[PDB]
Amino acid sequence: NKINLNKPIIENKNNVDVSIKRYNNFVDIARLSIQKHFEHLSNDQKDSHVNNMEYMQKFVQGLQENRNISLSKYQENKAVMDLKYHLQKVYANYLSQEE
Ligand SMILES: CCCCCCCCCCCCCCCCCCCC(=O)O[C@H](COC(=O)CCCCCCCCCCCCCC)COP(=O)(O)OCCN
Repeated sequence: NKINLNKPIIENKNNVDVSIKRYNNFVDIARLSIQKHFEHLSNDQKDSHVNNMEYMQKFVQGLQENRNISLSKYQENKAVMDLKYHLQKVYANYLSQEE
């Protein structure tokens, strides 16, 4: 139940959405999961990852396989955007910690 950042990114070819309830709950889980990964990163790493798109994609893709849920392409891109917003806030809190 861990994620491998060494797997390359694959095109999501599913165009059948999961329900909003499943999508939101998934995003909740993806949020905390990448938060824990990001918080364990070193200082210089969290600087290069906060806005790293490929990093969030690899996370959304891994999490889909592991949780055996298949988002649609559109849902996967929306989930990545969401993880971005979340990471920015995690990072904000970390920076003010450091202060
Ligand atoms: C496609 C685009 C989609 C984008 C969607 C946007 C949707 C908005 C996002 C949902 C809104 C929730 C946002 C909460 C703020 C997040 C920023 C804090 C994240 C964070 O790192 O806090 C960790 C704990 O989490 C926490 O529990 C702290 C959270 C702070 C909550 C802020 C208080 C607000 C009051 C709540 C009212 C409810 C509002 C009703 C909607 C602390 O880090 P750590 O504990 O892991 O460890 C390190 C400590 N040493």
